[PDB]
Amino acid sequence: TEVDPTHFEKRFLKRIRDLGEFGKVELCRYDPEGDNTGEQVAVKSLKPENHIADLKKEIEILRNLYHENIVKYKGICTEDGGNGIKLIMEFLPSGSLKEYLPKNKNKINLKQQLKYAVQICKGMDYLGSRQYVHRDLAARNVLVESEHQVKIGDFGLTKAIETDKEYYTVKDDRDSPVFWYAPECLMQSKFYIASDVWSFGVTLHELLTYCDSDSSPMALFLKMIGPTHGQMTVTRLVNTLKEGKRLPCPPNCPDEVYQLMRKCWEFQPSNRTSFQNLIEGFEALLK
Ligand SMILES: CS(=O)(=O)NCc1nc2cnc3[nH]ccc3c2n1[C@@H]1C[C@H]2CC[C@@H]1C2
Repeated sequence: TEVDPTHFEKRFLKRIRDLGEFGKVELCRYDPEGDNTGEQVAVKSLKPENHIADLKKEIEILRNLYHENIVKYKGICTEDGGNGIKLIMEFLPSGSLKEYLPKNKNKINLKQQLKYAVQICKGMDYLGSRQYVHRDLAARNVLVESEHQVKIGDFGLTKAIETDKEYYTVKDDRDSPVFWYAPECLMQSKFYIASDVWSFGVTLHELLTYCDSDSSPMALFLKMIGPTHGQMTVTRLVNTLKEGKRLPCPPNCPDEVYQLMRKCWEFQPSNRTSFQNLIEGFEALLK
């Protein structure tokens, strides 16, 4: 009778709090000894409110990503009856950039922010080179490993780009993070690697504003276009982008950093900078 270190029994999984939420992520303590000494893990499960194939594809994607800036897969939790699966990941106590940055503003300077930018680009470049589109790159999905290290922590919308194709055609777009989305995603429901570059520029803007809610891309775009357009919000967002309007320069952000951000926001995907170029650009500012 052999031992699988990637197999977690649901009986020993004890919920502590919600980390995020068709899917939900919870902080759990895996306690097979039942004495509260067990390890804390992040557990992704389906909400009953079936998307089992989607979660299984996410698990298979994450199980085969090995990068310092990508959250670690720990294992799976399956029930003997064959009904359902849970994704088990490592837990990062500092949380995402959304929680970490407002709390550590005095500790985190521009140099450390640019190092996080490089790490996000590296994790994203590794993902892209493996023919994947992330589709949900935002600061809330960037986890803090330590003051010196960040990791992409959620892959719920990650899709494989088919061979001999430049993009993924989006069908389900109801819960799209529209304020992080490139015009081709909003207008044609097409997802390219360059669309993840656009989303990175938006995430870079959040990082430079220390994830303050009043300076969020949603709060800023709604001030630009109007906050009471309801079902017309996306069209008014697309027109604004078609006009060449973009998010403004963060306070105390030097122009050279802002210019790299603007290269992520070129209207045409082909005219946008790559993650390789972004990495080179930030590295040139760090030395
Ligand atoms: C509100 S909070 O809970 O303060 N911080 C959020 C958080 N913190 C996380 C810590 N470790 C994690 N391991 C895997 C995910 C994960 C964490 N998450 C979330 C679950 C996934 C969707 C948003 C991120 C990633």
